[PDB]
Amino acid sequence: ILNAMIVKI
Amino acid sequence: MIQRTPKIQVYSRHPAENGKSNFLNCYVSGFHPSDIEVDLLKNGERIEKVEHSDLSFSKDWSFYLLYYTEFTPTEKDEYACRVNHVTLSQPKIVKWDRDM
Amino acid sequence: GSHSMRYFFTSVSRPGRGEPRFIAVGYVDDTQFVRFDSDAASQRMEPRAPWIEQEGPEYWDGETRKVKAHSQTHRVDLGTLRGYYNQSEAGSHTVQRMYGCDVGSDWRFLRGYHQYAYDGKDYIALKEDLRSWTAADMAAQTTKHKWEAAHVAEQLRAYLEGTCVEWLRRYLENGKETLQRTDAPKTHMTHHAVSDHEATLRCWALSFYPAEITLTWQRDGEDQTQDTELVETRPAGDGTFQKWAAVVVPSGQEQRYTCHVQHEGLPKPLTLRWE
Ligand SMILES: [Mg+2]
Ligand SMILES: [Mg+2]
Repeated sequence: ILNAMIVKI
Repeated sequence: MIQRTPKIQVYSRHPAENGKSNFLNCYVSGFHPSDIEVDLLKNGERIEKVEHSDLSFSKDWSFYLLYYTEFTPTEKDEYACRVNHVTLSQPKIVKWDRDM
Repeated sequence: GSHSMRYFFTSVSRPGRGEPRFIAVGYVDDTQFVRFDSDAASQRMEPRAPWIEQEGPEYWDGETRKVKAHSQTHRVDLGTLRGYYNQSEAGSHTVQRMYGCDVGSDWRFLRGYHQYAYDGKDYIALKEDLRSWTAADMAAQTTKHKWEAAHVAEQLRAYLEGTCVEWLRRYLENGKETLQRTDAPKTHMTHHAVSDHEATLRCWALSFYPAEITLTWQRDGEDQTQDTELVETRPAGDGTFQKWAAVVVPSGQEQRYTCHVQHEGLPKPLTLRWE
């Protein structure tokens, strides 16, 4: 499964 | 910015035998940026029923795609893959070399 | 043996043509199992291997929500990076991201990774200790400082050491017939005259899995690189891979050359000779 947190640059 | 020219391979899924159904593959790899046009040709004419893989990339970030179509080779039919990309001054046509 | 799960994300801006392209694909080893394509009809995470199709609707609903969240972050990132490099709105630019985990033969965590690229070159990567970041240039040092001040690596490390490994083990079990397999290469060699003085020997490896393979040529036992032509390992389209390597040799000296095949499906490496 994908990671649930994806923080922006 | 970096540009990388595609490497093009044209080949069958299984060893080819006239009259036996098979798949014709055009594998385009090592290219950048991702915009690319790939057609499979039968006697110079584009084949409509062609599938392709989902865009992915290698460890050096270069892209690869597989285009493929179901076909039955014959003695006389000639196949090719036509690729256009920003690194190509003109579209590149690579014939299926049946004798390698 | 050891195994990996990897997700690959590609984001491409389309100036004057609306929303950026976004494509995500997931792999276990060399086997793809999911995809999302912004330009496809479903707007859902979709299965691409039989063993994932059995996951239930909560799985597909949650992965669709998360891959959309990935898409939204990448859409903002394109604008941010255009600013960082003071680029015009007129050109198309590319963001790529890859993250995932490796496990050893005991299926315990081995290493995790998270790499990010802009326009085809490294931008920022998570270090192997999973605690801080490597910036590729001065613009990326801005992101390094921001992500280190905000402790971004901590949640990612928890994912890579935990969630990633646990779900990889689940996939390896559920897809064991496909994933816990090795197909040894089927090998042969062809011969073709080039002139009345030279011939091409071509060493072939077909129908193998996984993709990792080594084909090498030797003359009289000494490694041969003079004239060796190697093609990229390529997919057959049925879940296996193909590769060849060729040498141009003087007519009548064919018997001095050997092709050597190494693959994890082979108990012993193979040696082929034109004879
Ligand atoms: Mg690779
Ligand atoms: Mg902290």
